[PDB]
Amino acid sequence: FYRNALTRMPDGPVALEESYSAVMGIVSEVEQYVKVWLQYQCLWDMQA
Amino acid sequence: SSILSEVSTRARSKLPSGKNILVFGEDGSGKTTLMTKLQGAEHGKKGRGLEYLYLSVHDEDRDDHTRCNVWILDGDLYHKGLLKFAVSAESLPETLVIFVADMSR
Amino acid sequence: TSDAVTFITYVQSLKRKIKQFEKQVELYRNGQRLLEKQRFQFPPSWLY
Repeated sequence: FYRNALTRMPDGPVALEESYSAVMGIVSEVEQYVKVWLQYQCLWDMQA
Repeated sequence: SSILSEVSTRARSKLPSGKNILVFGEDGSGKTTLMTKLQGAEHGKKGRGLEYLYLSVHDEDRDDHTRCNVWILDGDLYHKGLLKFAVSAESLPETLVIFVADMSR
Repeated sequence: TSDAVTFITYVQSLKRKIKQFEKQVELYRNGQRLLEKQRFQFPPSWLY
């Protein structure tokens, strides 16, 4: 079964890469949104 | 102000996270088979382009589980640009490179 | 020779406590690792 269309790309790997790019964007923002929010856990680590 | 912030600032310690592993193997050199065997799955998915898996690592001493990043790269030089996608300057000092070499050929 | 035998009987007394301190070390390895997985803020004064 045909697995070569990526090299048969009319526009070169760019259309693939930009796709991956969206990925690395989304998740990155996601972890950012997580990070500061996750920071709140520090409250437990510091006893009264 | 702050105070709450500054006492929060004194976080005690940390566990390693965010490591990364790269690879090459010729197309269908069982590289996907090996990588999927490392975390125990019998097989993943054989596809085209850069693939992505796990390494769940557990330490009983720290009682910690962590996910180590795995970027298995397919063959062919046509995807070389994805390596520009698959490494950053900050990612470089945390990257372990495995290779694949099957003795079939 | 009195000094030497004093040192010798002192270390012989130490010989007994050797094993007790060894098991103390083991149980504190236990307790410390537990406290780590109990995630307590080990003080700045905490001796590692």
